[PDB]
Amino acid sequence: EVQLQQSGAELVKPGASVKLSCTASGFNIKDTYVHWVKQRPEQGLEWIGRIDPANGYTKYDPKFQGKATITADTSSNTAYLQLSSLTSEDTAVYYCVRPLYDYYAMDYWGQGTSVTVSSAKTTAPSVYPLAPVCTGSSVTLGCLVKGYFPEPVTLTWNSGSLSSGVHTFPAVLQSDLYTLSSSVTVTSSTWPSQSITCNVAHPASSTKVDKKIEPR
Amino acid sequence: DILMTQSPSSMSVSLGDTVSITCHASQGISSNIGWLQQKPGKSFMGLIYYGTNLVDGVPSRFSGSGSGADYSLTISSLDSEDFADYYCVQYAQLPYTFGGGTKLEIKRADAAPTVSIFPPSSEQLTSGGASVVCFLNNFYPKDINVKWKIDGSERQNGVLNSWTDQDSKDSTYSMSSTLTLTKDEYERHNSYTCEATHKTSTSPIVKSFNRNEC
Amino acid sequence: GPNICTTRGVSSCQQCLAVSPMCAWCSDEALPLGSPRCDLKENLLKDNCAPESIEFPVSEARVLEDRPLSDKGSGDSSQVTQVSPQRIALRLRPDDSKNFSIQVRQVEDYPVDIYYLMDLSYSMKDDLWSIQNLGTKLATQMRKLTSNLRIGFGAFVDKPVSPYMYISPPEALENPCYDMKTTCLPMFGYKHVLTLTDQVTRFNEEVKKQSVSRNRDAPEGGFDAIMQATVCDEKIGWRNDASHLLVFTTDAKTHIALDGRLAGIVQPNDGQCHVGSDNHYSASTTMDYPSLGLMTEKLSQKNINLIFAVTENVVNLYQNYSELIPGTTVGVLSMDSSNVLQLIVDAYGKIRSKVELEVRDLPEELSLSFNATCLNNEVIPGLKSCMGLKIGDTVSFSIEAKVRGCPQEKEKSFTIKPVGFKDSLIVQVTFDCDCACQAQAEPNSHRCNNGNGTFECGVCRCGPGW
Amino acid sequence: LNLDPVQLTFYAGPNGSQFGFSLDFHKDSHGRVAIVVGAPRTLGPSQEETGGVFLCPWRAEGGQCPSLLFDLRDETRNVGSQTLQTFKARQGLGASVVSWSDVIVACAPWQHWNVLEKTEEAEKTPVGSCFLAQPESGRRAEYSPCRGNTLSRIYVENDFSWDKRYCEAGFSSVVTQAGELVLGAPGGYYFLGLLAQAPVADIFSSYRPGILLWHVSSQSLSFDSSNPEYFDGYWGYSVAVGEFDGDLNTTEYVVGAPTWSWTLGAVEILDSYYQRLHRLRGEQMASYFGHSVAVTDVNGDGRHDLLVGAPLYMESRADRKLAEVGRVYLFLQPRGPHALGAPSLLLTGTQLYGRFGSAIAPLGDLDRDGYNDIAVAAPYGGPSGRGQVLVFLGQSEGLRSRPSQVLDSPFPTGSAFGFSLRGAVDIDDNGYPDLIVGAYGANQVAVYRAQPVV
Ligand SMILES: *[C@@H]1O[C@H](CO)[C@@H](O[C@@H]2O[C@H](CO)[C@@H](O[C@@H]3O[C@H](CO[C@H]4O[C@H](CO)[C@@H](O)[C@H](O)[C@@H]4O)[C@@H](O)[C@H](O[C@H]4O[C@H](CO)[C@@H](O)[C@H](O)[C@@H]4O)[C@@H]3O)[C@H](O)[C@H]2NC(C)=O)[C@H](O)[C@H]1NC(C)=O
Ligand SMILES: *[C@@H]1O[C@H](CO)[C@@H](O[C@@H]2O[C@H](CO)[C@@H](O)[C@H](O)[C@H]2NC(C)=O)[C@H](O)[C@H]1NC(C)=O
Ligand SMILES: *[C@@H]1O[C@H](CO)[C@@H](O)[C@H](O)[C@H]1NC(C)=O
Ligand SMILES: [Ca+2]
Ligand SMILES: [Ca+2]
Ligand SMILES: [Ca+2]
Ligand SMILES: [Ca+2]
Ligand SMILES: [Ca+2]
Ligand SMILES: [Ca+2]
Ligand SMILES: [Cl-]
Ligand SMILES: [Mg+2]
Repeated sequence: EVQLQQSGAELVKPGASVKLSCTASGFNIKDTYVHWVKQRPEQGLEWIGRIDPANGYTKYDPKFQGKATITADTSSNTAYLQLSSLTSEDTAVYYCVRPLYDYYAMDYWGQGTSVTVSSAKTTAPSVYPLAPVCTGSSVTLGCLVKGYFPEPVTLTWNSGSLSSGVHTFPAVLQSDLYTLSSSVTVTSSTWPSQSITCNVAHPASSTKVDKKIEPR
Repeated sequence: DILMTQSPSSMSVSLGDTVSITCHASQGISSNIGWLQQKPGKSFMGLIYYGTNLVDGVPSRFSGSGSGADYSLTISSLDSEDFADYYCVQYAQLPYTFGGGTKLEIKRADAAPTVSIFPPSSEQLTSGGASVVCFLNNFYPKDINVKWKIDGSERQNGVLNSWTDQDSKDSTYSMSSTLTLTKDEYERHNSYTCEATHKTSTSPIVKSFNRNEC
Repeated sequence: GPNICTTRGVSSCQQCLAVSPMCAWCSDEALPLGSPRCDLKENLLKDNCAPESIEFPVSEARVLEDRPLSDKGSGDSSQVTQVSPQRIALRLRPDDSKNFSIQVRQVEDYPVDIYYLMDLSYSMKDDLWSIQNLGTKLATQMRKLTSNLRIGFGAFVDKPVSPYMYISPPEALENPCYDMKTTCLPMFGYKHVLTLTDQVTRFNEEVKKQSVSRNRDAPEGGFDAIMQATVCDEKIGWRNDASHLLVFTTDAKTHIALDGRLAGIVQPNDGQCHVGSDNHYSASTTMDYPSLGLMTEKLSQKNINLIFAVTENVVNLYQNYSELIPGTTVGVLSMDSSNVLQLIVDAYGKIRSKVELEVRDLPEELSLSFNATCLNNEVIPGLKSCMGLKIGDTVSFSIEAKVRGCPQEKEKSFTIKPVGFKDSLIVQVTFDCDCACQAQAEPNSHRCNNGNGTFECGVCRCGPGW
Repeated sequence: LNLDPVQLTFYAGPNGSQFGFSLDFHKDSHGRVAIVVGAPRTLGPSQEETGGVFLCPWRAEGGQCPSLLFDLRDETRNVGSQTLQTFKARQGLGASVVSWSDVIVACAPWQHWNVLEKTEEAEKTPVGSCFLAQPESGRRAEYSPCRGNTLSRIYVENDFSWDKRYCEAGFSSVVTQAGELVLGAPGGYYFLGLLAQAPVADIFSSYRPGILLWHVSSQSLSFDSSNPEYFDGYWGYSVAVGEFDGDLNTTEYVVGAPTWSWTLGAVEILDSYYQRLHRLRGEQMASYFGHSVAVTDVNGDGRHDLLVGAPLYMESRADRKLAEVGRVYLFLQPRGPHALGAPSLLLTGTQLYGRFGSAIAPLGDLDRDGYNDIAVAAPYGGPSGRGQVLVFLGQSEGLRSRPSQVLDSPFPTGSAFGFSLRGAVDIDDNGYPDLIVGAYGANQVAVYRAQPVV
């Protein structure tokens, strides 16, 4: 069965260079063109270029001329995408692609490699409890995680105990650092009746702090 | 380069519907077009190649058609698994170019958001920072506007928004808005408010508190 | 005493002669009952047998035409003689044998045709340059050997058809060298350029206007060209009375019969001339390359001596083809044909260094044997060919004919001819198996069982129907 | 021995079409035998020769046959900033045909192809192409493994390596019992010759109309070479399959290369990865040893033997002279792992230019004595030069050295009677396998029915 297995997420600094890999599984990488595609949430999908691993001949979108270098080693059934003089805007997910039957098509995709270019140092998050202000039948608490790097973090309530009725929002980049928050909802009779704690783990800095929510 | 204008950018539909995504190219591409599918937080799967040809393994409820510069993907009788992103791609010319994408979303009855405001934590304040958080939970549809007011006047700087993907249980969306000020600046004022503007009401849902007061 | 002639107890004059070539028959009336009439001629006369009633044929051989060998092949319109005698009469009685002689001369100053057949694919461009003076230079050297030289020129590349020929873009049809930085001719199969002539500057000047073409695959279409240069007699201009040298120059392998299918051509070569007034081989795109056997047949039929003049890289190849086409010569051609003159002169020498007898229309019941005298009166038995000869040399062969029994037809003739030679010896054979006295036999003779029989040669033979 | 030369059956195609150039027996899903006939000069739509294929139902009286229709239109595809082109004029569709299961494969070895890109091009060349049909369902597919999209300048810059532009894929063809199509392509790799293999199933499932350049991933092609012995060898001029390594799970390929080694000629036996197991060398240059090959067990020991045709072999005759007559070589396969040796038997033609050995057809067991038999064609043989097919019977020691039966062409001079032959199939269900003989020069096919031994 045809599978393209790409290397793991990369985490590099601006101005540096990185080389991604795409390894054929269940087939000979030399059989077809191999393309590279860039994806960003805003800009969407962009074709970088292709290579014919049988002979090494490449094509590129002129936009990527300079930054992107596509190569292949038929020996290790692998194709590479080297990026140079990295920049914030090079932050995106990268996929390798090959056709099924049509020589020119784009049918099979690797799982994708995440790339993040930053100067941010490994910073531990600041965890702040969010108690409401000085009434109804339902109550909502929160937890704010601020200024950490790099991603990701795990967030739970009462150590996975309280699960239903919870919203943890996608982290967002704030001045080279990330910020995330989570909300939880229950009945008035539950809180402050029952102790609710916020469990945040940041493996990168190997920190697992936990803030209990206290009323005002 | 050839421009690929894919429409619509999103659609709210339901299990069983028959829906069509269109793609228009800036010049004839004689069926040299592919259709792709990206499931939430996963990689891509090929659906169609050369205009009308199913990729091996793809169910026949998917069909591709069109010619010249106009093409369509059609999905007959939507299945739960079919709610995802779809993209067209042309390969008539290098460089290959892609459509803007289309997201299929679950349709449901409108629902006003549950707003909640939270003043800065003691800890944060003692560290020198001040973040006012505002949650807008479980609403539909997804289109919503949040406005921050300090002492009655709108504030735009220092605001940080975050949205979740449609929920798996109730098919609603939630949003998180955070206003960050310096401790010093936070104390120059008293009233903090966030207004939620949604189609479920002509009046913005308002929530606020007064510093010091409680 | 008694011999096989008498002991055999024959019944007729004819049966007598057939016993042995030494037997004779007596047709005399006055012969004792007990005395046999089939015995040695000496015994019959010894027994008072009328000399005129003795039947005893003797195998003989007399020359009918015996022109002398020419000293020069110049002059005349070929009243030249190179085989002697030219005709003889041969008489043989049953089972007998007779011997005769033949002289063969490699005559001096014999006319020569040289048709130069040239590969003009692109790698021969330099070659074209270096032979622009060949016509006159060759005339100078050949003048030493002959005073009747004619020369001519033809050229080949390959079948102008895909995939041998480039067929795109359209510009490539008009100029195959377009994607290089030059111009060359559109592809051609074979073209005749200069009919054999004694005006050698015509050769220099035609050659100076020739140019190369270009094609895709290495083997070339030269065998098509050998065939046409061979069977288009009138157009090439070969002369009846002259040595024919066909000089084939190439630096590459060659296409052969059954290769044509790669161009969709399956029609076997018909060995016929297909060069018309436009001087191009018009069946090139519709007829397969010729086989070695067909080439051999036509070359031999038109008395053409084929010379493979090829480069070191394919000399072994052509030497091997040469062994499958007897009479062919191979010489090593330099990469620019700068040595082709001496190659031609040496080939001519080698061609006329051999005499090899050949027999045609030999009756089943005749067998021949040969003793050759080459070099210096040294007899070489069981041999019918001489080698290492020089122009002007003369050789001879002693020949013996042996007849088995007596054939139904009493007169047959056959030919002895050296390979490649115009002249030959015609042997007219007469089988002497009958008796003269038979021509005056007596059917239903009163003497023979009351007319039941026939009286011939002095005895009674049963008549027809008995 | 027992083919009936009195009551023949004749099928006929259009004048000038070369109907009979190739043929095969075809069995429909029900086991009903028909005859598929290639006619590589049949006129197309533009009144231009493109070739065509016919599928002849069996009838004692023969007659005309319906067409097996294939798309005869030139195709163009602008894609990837290139222009892909097929050219079907004079492609010779039906220059080879073969049947396997309920599928028919008909090839057009001279189909041309080109790729344009701005002012550059691949060059318009005969890559050849094969068409596949499943008559009962109407399914169609194509296979053209030498098509490429590399531009001319790249081949020049890379010294013409892996140059498949002049393949003529389909020039010869055969299908393994397991359904792998194997194509001979004598022009492959700048006229060395190559083989291309792919399962029929994968050819159908990977093909779609209009694509023109597509991947058949399970396909396998042979290799280029720098050894001059192979140059212009036309390796793949003929092809066949059989069992020659003693292991019944592998199928071995037999490949004719009639101009191998400066026209000495050769036949090679290979494993399915194109690794060479044996090589038989021609006996005489230009004899076209390898023009045809046949595989059949003739001496009843269960081991496949090999026959090789050299139709231009010149036999030695009186007075140091040579007569082109053609020759067939039989090689008996020895017990267990060992080399095929010298030939076990040489069969030599008698008629000058007759081309004895131009085709060789296994007959199965014609006279039913337990040994398999063959027919050899001499398309210009016979006392009148009109063509002969000669039957030789198998026996414990190989083959009989003298023909048991001779079939003289029933057609006029020039028919090429015997140029194509096929046997070993019982078409009239009488329990004896029969013989079909193509005479493309007369646009006809003759069927000889085997009868009980007299
Ligand atoms: C033109 O024609 C010539 C003559 O036929 C060809 O030359 C022959 O080529 C063959 C194939 O290469 C050679 O065959 C080899 O013979 C060797 C022994 O021969 C010796 O003795 C002869 C006596 O005449 C000498 O000439 C020669 O130099 C040797 O000393 C064997 O040892 C070889 O066996 C090996 O290869 C064969 C396969 O070919 C295997 O079966 C064996 O197991 C082993 O591996 C071989 O058989 C032959 O020697 C050559 N003869 C001559 C006289 O040179 C040319 O090739 C041909 N050229 C062209 C372009 O057509
Ligand atoms: C060729 O030469 C041979 C000798 O090698 C001749 O044969 C001999 O002929 C003489 C004639 O008197 C006999 O006595 C010998 O017995 C023969 N010897 C043999 C048989 O070798 C022969 O005559 C010559 N043939 C021709 C045609 O001249
Ligand atoms: C035949 O041979 C004899 C010698 O045995 C010779 O004298 C005679 O001249 C020869 N016959 C002819 C006609 O040459
Ligand atoms: Ca040269
Ligand atoms: Ca050539
Ligand atoms: Ca096997
Ligand atoms: Ca056997
Ligand atoms: Ca038998
Ligand atoms: Ca039958
Ligand atoms: Cl050239
Ligand atoms: Mg050349």
